[PDB]
Amino acid sequence: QRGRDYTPSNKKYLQPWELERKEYVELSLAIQSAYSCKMLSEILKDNLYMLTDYQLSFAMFHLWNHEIPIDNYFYNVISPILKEYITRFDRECNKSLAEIATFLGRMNV
Amino acid sequence: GYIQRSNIHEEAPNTSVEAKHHNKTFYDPILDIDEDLKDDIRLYGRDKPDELDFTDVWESSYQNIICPEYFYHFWFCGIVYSFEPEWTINYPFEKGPLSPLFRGEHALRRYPTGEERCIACKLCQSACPARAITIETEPRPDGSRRTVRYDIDMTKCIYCGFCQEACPVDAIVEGPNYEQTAYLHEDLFYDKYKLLENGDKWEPQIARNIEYLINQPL
Amino acid sequence: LWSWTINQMLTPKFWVHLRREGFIKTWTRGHKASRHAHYVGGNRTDGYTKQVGEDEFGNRYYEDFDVDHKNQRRWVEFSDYFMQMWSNGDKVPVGWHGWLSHQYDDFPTRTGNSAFVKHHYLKQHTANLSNTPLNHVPQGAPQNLNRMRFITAQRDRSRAPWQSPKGEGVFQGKKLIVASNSPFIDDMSIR
Amino acid sequence: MNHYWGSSNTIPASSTQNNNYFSGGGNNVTIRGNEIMERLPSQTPSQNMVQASMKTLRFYRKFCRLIPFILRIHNIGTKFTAQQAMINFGNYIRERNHYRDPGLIDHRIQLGYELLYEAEMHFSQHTILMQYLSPYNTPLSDRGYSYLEKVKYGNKSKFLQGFYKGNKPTEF
Amino acid sequence: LNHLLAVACHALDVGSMSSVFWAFEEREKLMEFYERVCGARMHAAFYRPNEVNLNAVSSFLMEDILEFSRNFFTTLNEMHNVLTYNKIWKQRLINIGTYSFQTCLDYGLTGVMARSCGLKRDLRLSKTETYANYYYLNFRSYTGQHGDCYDRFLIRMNEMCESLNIVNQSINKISKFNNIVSINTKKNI
Amino acid sequence: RADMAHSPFHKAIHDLEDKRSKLFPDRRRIPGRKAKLLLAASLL
Amino acid sequence: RVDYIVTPINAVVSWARQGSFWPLTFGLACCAVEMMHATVSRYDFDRFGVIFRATPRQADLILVAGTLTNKMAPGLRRLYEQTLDPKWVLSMGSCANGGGYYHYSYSVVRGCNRIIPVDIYVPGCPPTAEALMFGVLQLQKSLYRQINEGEKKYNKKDLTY
Amino acid sequence: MQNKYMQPIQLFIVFEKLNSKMWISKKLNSNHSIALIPSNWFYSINLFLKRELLFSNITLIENSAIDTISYNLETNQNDLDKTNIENYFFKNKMLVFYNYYNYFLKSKLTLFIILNNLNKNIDSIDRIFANANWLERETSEMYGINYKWKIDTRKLLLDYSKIENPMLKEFQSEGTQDAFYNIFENQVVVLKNETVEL
Amino acid sequence: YVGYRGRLQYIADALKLFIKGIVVPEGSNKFWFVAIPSAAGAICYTFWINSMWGPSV
Amino acid sequence: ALDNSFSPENIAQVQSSIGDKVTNIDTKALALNHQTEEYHKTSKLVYPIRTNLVVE
Ligand SMILES: CCCCCCCCCCCCCCCCCC(=O)OC[C@H](COP(=O)([O-])OCC(O)COP(=O)([O-])OC[C@@H](COC(=O)CCCCCCCCCCCCCCCCC)OC(=O)CCCCCCCCCCCCCCCCC)OC(=O)CCCCCCCCCCCCCCCCC
Ligand SMILES: CCCCCCCCCCCCCCCCCC(=O)OC[C@H](COP(=O)([O-])OCC(O)COP(=O)([O-])OC[C@@H](COC(=O)CCCCCCCCCCCCCCCCC)OC(=O)CCCCCCCCCCCCCCCCC)OC(=O)CCCCCCCCCCCCCCCCC
Ligand SMILES: CCCCCCCCCCCCCCCCCC(=O)OC[C@H](COP(=O)([O-])OCC[N+](C)(C)C)OC(=O)CCCCCCCCCCCCCCCCC
Ligand code: SF4
Ligand code: SF4
Ligand code: SF4
Repeated sequence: QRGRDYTPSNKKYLQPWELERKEYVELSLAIQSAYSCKMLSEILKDNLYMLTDYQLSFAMFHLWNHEIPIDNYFYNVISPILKEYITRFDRECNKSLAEIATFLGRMNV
Repeated sequence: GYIQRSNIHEEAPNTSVEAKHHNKTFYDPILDIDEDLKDDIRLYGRDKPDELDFTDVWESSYQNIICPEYFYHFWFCGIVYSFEPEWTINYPFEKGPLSPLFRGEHALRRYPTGEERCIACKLCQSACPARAITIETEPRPDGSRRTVRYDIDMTKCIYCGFCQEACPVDAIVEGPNYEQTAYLHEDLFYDKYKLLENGDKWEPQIARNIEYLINQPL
Repeated sequence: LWSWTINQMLTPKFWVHLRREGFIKTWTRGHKASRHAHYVGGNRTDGYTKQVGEDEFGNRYYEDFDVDHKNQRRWVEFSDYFMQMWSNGDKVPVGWHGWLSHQYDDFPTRTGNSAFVKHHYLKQHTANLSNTPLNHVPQGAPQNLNRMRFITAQRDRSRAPWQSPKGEGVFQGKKLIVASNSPFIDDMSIR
Repeated sequence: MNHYWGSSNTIPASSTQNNNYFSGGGNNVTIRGNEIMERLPSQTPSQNMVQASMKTLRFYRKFCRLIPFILRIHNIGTKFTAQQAMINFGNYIRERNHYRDPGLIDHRIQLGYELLYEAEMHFSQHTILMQYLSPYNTPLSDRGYSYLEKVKYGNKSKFLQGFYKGNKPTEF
Repeated sequence: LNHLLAVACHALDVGSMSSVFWAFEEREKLMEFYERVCGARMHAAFYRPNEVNLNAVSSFLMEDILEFSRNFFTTLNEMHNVLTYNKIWKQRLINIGTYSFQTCLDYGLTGVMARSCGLKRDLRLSKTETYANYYYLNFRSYTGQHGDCYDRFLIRMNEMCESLNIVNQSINKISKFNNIVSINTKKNI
Repeated sequence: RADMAHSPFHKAIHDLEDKRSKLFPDRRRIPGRKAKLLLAASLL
Repeated sequence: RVDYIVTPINAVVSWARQGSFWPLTFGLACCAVEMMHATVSRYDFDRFGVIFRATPRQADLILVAGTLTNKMAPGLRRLYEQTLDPKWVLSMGSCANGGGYYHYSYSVVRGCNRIIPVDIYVPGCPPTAEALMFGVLQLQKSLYRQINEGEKKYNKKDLTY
Repeated sequence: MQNKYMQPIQLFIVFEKLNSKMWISKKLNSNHSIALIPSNWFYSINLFLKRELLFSNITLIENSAIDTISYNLETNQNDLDKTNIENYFFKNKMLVFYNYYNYFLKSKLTLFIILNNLNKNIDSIDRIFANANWLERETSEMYGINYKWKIDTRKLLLDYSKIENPMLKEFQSEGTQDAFYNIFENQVVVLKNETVEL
Repeated sequence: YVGYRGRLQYIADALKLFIKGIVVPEGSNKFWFVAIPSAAGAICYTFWINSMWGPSV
Repeated sequence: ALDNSFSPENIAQVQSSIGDKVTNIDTKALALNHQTEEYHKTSKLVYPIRTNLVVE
C-alpha cells in the first residue's frame, strides 16, 4: 500500500489488526485456494510481508486437511518461513505453535 | 486492500499415476468424444463445412421425414415422469416445513410472573422500516414504564422481523402464526389488546422456539 | 363414499383398526383426513400408524415415515369433518402447529413432562374469528359501540374541552359561581 | 416526414385508396394518426422569448384543433362545451404566462405535447385529465350546483367567507 | 432460483407447460433453505453490512443444500430432455433475437445477454471487480458464438449446472475432511 | 483446481468404475444408424 | 312455497360455484410468485378446484396480488367492472392491503380497497403459499355460506318468509 | 490498489482547452476513475469517446443526477479538504453524472457535470449511446433536467397527466395528491392529499 | 376436494358455467354475439351423428 | 421467574406465588443447581428410524 510500513509494532511478529481487513481476508482466501506446495510457497513468498502466524498455521491446516503431498518445494521454500516464524513466536503465540506443530506431526514430515 | 501474485497461471494438478489424488476413471473414452465434434465450423459460427457428407443427409431425413419429437419427448416425459410420487402437500391436514426463525404474526409476551415485558423504549417503532408501529406511553399508577397504546398496522407492516430484533427484552415477537386472514380492513389494525391476546395464546410455541434461539449462541 | 377402498380393506391394517377402534371410527378416519387413498390409516399395510397424540379440540395427529414424499410424514385428523372444504389449517392449536410445521420434533403431552411452558395467564387457542361477531374491532371504530370513550380520551390527551355550566346556576352580579373541579387540595388555603 | 405528425401518418379512408381515385389525402390534425408515436424529439432550443411565445401559441392551436375529438372519445362533452374547454385551458396558460425563461418554456411545451398525445391515445382517464379543462369558477355543465354559500354570504368579503367556512376540522 | 424461474417462464410462454411445475419444485426447496437460514422463504433481508447471523448458519443446513445439489441434476435433465433437443424448441429460439457485440455494447447489455454475444464479461471473475470468494474458486463461465434465444437458454442451463459446482466448492472450503489416525491401527479415531 | 482432472479437492476417486458404469451411459450414438434403420424398415 | 325448491337449489348452486372458483391471471408484484407457488404442485390449487383464467370474463375471483400504483388504479377498476358477476376480490400482500412498504409514497395507492370492494384480505409481505391457500379456502367457505346466512325469518310453519 | 491503472488523460489531451479534475478512491473499484466535465463540451466528449480506438469498446453503464443545492456535511465538517469532490456540490443547482465501462482498458469512467443555470439545460447523448434514451428520460422527469436534442422526451416511470419532479429534495415523499374512486363520476379520480404521520 | 376425492369436479364446473352471468359489450352486435355460439353449439352437438360403434352400429 | 443465583427458598416462593406446578421446585434440587452452569436439556434419537405401528 501507499505510505505503509509493515514492520510489526511489537517488533517481534506482525498482527492481524495492523493489516487492513481486505488484505488479511484476501491473503487468507488465497491460502485456502492453494492446492499444491509449489503454488502455496509462491503465494506465501509473494505476500510474506503481510503474512501472519494465524495464516501460516491455517495454511498448514489446509495442507493437512486436503492431504497435499509434501515435496521439494515445501522443504525448500515453506520450511524456512516456518522456522523463522516459530523462532519469533512467544507466549501469546501458543495457538499458532500448537496448531503448526500438531499439523506438521499429522502430515508426518 | 489487495495482494500480490507472481504466477498468474494455476497449473493443472499432477497427472502422474504414482502421485496421490490420481483418478483413473476421470475420463471415459465412450463419453469424452468431444474432439470428434470440436472441429465443426457450424458450432463456431454461421458458416458451413467445405465438404458436406451423407451423415448430414441421414440426420436431416430422420429429423424431417420421421419427426422424432412426438415420440422421443412424449415417451420421456409423459410415460416416465408420471411414475414419480406427487410432490403435493395436503395443506388442510399437513403443513409445509418451517423454522423457528419464521416470522408470522406479531405478538406481545409477558414475564412468567404475568408482568408485561414491553417497556416503552420505542426501539421497535424507530426500526420499523414501514412506520407500521405506533407507541404512546404514560407512567403507570404503580410507577412502571408501560405503554398506554401499542398499535401495529398489519397492512402497512412488512414482516421483516426488525421489530423483534430491536426489542431489547423480547417483548414484541413475530410468532409462527400465519393464518391471519381478515375479511375487514379494520380487523388488520392490531391493537395492544390483540397483540397481548396473541402472545397469551401462542406463548408455548414462541417460548419453545426462543429457547433454541437463545441456546444457539451458547 | 368408499372411505376405505376395496384394496385397502383387503389389508390387515383395516381389520385390526376395525376390531379395535370400531366401524364408525375406522370409516370416518378418511373423512376426517381426506388424503391419498393408500394413506388412509398410514402407508404401511401390515398395520396402522400409532397415534402420536390428541389435542384439546379432539384432533388426532399421526406421523408415518413410510410416506412416499418427505413432506407428508406428519398429518392431522380433524374432529369436525362435516363436509369437504370445511376444516382449515387455523384449527391446529399452538402446541401442535410447530410440530406439524416441523419446527421441532417435540409435541404437547397432556399430564406428563412437557416441552412447552404452561403459565397461569395463558389462554386457549382460537381459530380465525374474522367474519364473526367475535372479531377484532379497533377501539374507536364505528363497529365499537363504546367508540365515544376512546375518541374523547384521544381528543383530551391533546386538548380537553372546558365543561361549561348547564342548567340553573347561582349568580353573583354578572358572574356564575361554580365550585372548583380541581382534584388537588389547596393545602395553603386549608391550613 | 418520419414523424407522428407527418403528412403520411394519416389513416387511409379506404382499404384500397386514400380518400379518392385521383388524389391522396387524409386527416391527421383533428384526430390521432395511423402509426403510434415511437419517439418525440425535444423541441429545438429557443433563444428568444419571441420563439418561446410562438411555441406556446402553436401548442395551444394544436390543443384547440384536437379538443373536439378528445371530448367525443372521452365522453366529456356534456361536462363542458368545446369552446368552454378551450377557454379553461387558456386560463391555465394565462396563469403560466409570466414565464420568461426560454428553456423552461420549451420543457413545458414538451410536457404539454406529451399530455395531449396521451389524451388522444386514451392513455389517461377522462376524470383524471378533465382537471385541466374544468372551469376555474363556473359549475360543471353536467351537474346541478349549490348556491347556498353565495346566498348566505352575499356581498361579503372573501376573508369573511373563509372565516365562516373554516380551515380545520372542528372535532379535533 | 432466478434461472429456474426465467427458464420456466420462457418455456411457459413458448408453450411448454410442465416445466413450470418442475422448476418451481426446486424453487420451493431453495425457498425452504431461505426460510431455514433467515425465517423468510422470500425477501430474506439476511445480508447486512459488517454483520452476520452466525447462529442461523448450521451444518445440517449445509448437508441439506448438498442433497438438493445432488438432486438438482435430475430436474435439470428432465427440463433438458424436453427442451434442448426438441425440434419445435430449436425452431422457436434459434436465430430469434440475434445480435452482435456492437448491439451488446451500444445498449449496455450485460450478464447472460452480453455473454450470448461472446463478450466474455463476468464481474465475478474480474481482477479489479470481484466482490466475494468467487475469484478464488475454480469454476467456469459460458458464452455462445450465436447471440440468439437458443444460446441464451443454453447459457442459463449451464450456469444453473455450474452453480452446483460453485456451491460444492464453497461448502468444501468449510469442511474438515481429514481426521486423526491411530498410530497402532492406522484407522480413524 | 476442481475444474481440472486429478485435483486434490476431488474426493470420490478410489474404486469408482462400477459406480460410474451404473450412473453414466456405456454407449455411443452412431450418426445415421437410427435414420437408416427407420427408413429401411418403413419402406419394407 | 318457492323456498321448498329454492333452498336445496341454493345449496347446489353454492356447492357448484365453490367447487369451480376460477381466479384471474393477474399479478403485479412479488406476490405474483407466491400465487404461482400455490398454483404449482407443492400446494396444488386444483385440489380445491381453482383454475386461473386469462380473460376477466371467465373469472370468479380477482386476486389483487401486488402493489397498486396511481398509474394503474383506473386499470384495476376497469378490470373489476369488466369481470362477470358474481365475483369476489382477495387482496394479497401488505402493498395490496394498505399500501405496505410504500404507504408513504407519492405514486402508490394506499390500498386497493380504495378503488375496488375487497371481499377478503390476506396479510403478509409476501404472504406464504399456505397463507394464500388458507385465505382462498376461507373465501370459498364464506362464499358457500353467503347464499343463505339466515336472513329470512321462519314463520310458525318453519318456512322462511 | 495492487493493479495496473492509468488515468484517462486522453480526453484532456485531445480537448486541449479543458482543465482536468480527476479522482480515484478505494471506496470505488480499483479500475474506477472520476472526472469533471463541462456541459458545453459533454456532447463532443461523448462523440470522441464513442469512436476513439481504445474508447471504442465503451458502454454507458449508468446515468443519473444529484440535487447538490441541499447538500451539507452532517458530520466531520472540519475534515473536508479542498481536493475532495464534495466541494463542488455546494451552491450548485444540479450535478448530473454518467458512468461508462471500457473493455479494452478494463476500466470504469465516471463524468460529473455541474448544472448552474436555473432551467437545467444540457445536451443529450442518447443519439450517441442508444441505452441513454430511457436513462435520460428518467433523469429529466425525476429531477427536471431539460435535455436538449434528445430522441424522445416523453416521460418514463411517471403517471399520466401529471407534471412533477419527485426526486428533488423539495418534494415530499407523501406526494401532493391521492387517487381514489368517485361514485358520482363512477371512476377513479385524483384529489388533494391527506396522509398519516408516525 | 370437489366431491369426495374429486369425483364431481366436472359436474361442479358445468353448473358454475351455467350460473355465471353474461353481458354483451355495447359496441358489439347483440344479435351476432349470441347467434354465433348458438350455431357453434348446434354443430358440436351434431358432431356425434358421424360416429360408428361397430360394423353397422 | 428467578435465576438459580437466588436462594432456593426464594425461587420456590416466587414459583408458588405465580402458581407454577409443572416445574421442579424441590428445595434440594434447587440447592444442587444453585450457582451451577450447565447446558440445556438433551434427548436421543435412536436409530433405526421406523414408523410406530399397531399390529394387534
Ligand atoms: C338396493 C339398491 C339401492 C339403489 C339406490 C340408488 C340411488 C342412491 C345411490 C347413491 C349412491 C352414492 C351415495 C349418494 C349419497 C351421498 C351422501 C353424501 O355424501 O352427503 C354429503 C353430500 C356432500 O358431501 P360430499 O363429500 O361432497 O359428497 C360426496 C359425493 O357424493 C361423491 O362421493 P359419493 O360416494 O356420493 O359418489 C359415489 C359414486 C361416484 O359416482 C360418480 O362420481 C358419478 C357421478 C355421475 C353424475 C350423477 C349425477 C346425479 C345427480 C343427483 C341429483 C339429486 C337427485 C335426488 C333424487 C331424490 C329421489 C327421492 O360412485 C359410487 O361409489 C357408487 C356407490 C354404490 C356402488 C355399489 C355398492 C356395492 C358394491 C359391491 C357389491 C358387492 C359386495 C359384496 C360383499 C360381500 C361381503 C361378504 O351432500 C349431499 O347430500 C349431496 C349428495 C349428492 C349425491 C351424488 C351421487 C352421484 C352418483 C349417483 C349414482 C351412483 C350409482 C347408483 C347406482 C344404483 C344402481 C341400482
Ligand atoms: C396388448 C397389451 C399392450 C400393452 C402395452 C404397454 C405399453 C408399452 C409401451 C412400449 C413403448 C416402446 C418401448 C420404449 C422403450 C424406450 C427405451 C429407451 O429409453 O431407449 C430408446 C431407444 C434408443 O435410445 P438409446 O438407445 O438410449 O440411444 C442411445 C444410443 O447410444 C444411440 O445409439 P444409435 O443412435 O447408434 O442407435 C440406437 C438404436 C439402436 O439401433 C440399432 O442398433 C440398429 C442397427 C441396425 C441398423 C440398420 C441396418 C440393417 C439392420 C437389419 C438387417 C437385417 C438383414 C440382415 C441380412 C444379413 C445377411 C448376411 O436405438 C433404437 O432402437 C432406436 C429405434 C427406435 C424404434 C422405435 C420403437 C417404437 C415402439 C412402439 C411400440 C408401440 C406399442 C403399442 C402398444 C402395443 C401394441 C398394441 O430406442 C428403442 O430402442 C425403442 C424401443 C425398441 C423396441 C424394444 C422393445 C420391444 C418390445 C416392446 C414390448 C411392449 C409391451 C407389450 C408387448 C405385447 C405384449 C402382448
Ligand atoms: C360392519 C363391519 C363390516 C364393514 C365393512 C365395510 C362396509 C362399508 C360399506 C359402505 C358404507 C355403508 C354405510 C356406513 C354407515 C353409514 C351410517 C350413516 O349414518 O350414513 C350417513 C352417511 C352420510 O354420508 P358420509 O358420512 O359417507 O359422507 C358425508 C360426510 N362428508 C361430506 C364429510 C363426506 O351416508 C352414507 O353412508 C352415504 C350413502 C351410502 C349409500 C350406499 C349404502 C351401501 C351399503 C352397503 C353395506 C355393505 C355392508 C357389508 C356386508 C354386505 C353383505 C351383503
Ligand atoms: S414485521 Fe417489520 S414492518 Fe412489520 S411491524 Fe414488525 S418491524 Fe414493522
Ligand atoms: S416491544 Fe420491545 S422494542 Fe418495542 S417498545 Fe416494547 S420493549 Fe421496546
Ligand atoms: S406486499 Fe411485499 S411481497 Fe407483496 S408486492 Fe408488496 S412488497 Fe412485494
